[PDB]
Amino acid sequence: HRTLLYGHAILLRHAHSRMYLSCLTTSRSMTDKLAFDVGLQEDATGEAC
Amino acid sequence: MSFYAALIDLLGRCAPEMHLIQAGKGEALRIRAILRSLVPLDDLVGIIS
Repeated sequence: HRTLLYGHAILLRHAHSRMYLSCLTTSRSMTDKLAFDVGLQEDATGEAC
Repeated sequence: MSFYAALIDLLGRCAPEMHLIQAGKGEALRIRAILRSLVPLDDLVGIIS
């Protein structure tokens, strides 16, 4: 166990789906042009998760 | 619209360099992606038109 402190990067894995929480590039919200949708991805590669 | 023209000029001067983009520097690619998200291409084309 590693104690969590501010200014640190963490990785979140969904319990049921075994996927990783990430920030998708798709933007379904038309209200805000800068908004980005958050979803699950099946790979730990990259910095999106 | 002089305000927005000056803002666009500042963003363009803040844009990364082609050699860094070709080398694939992660920070440079991220900065270019952020500027791409901030400013759409269609707006530039229309205001040029």
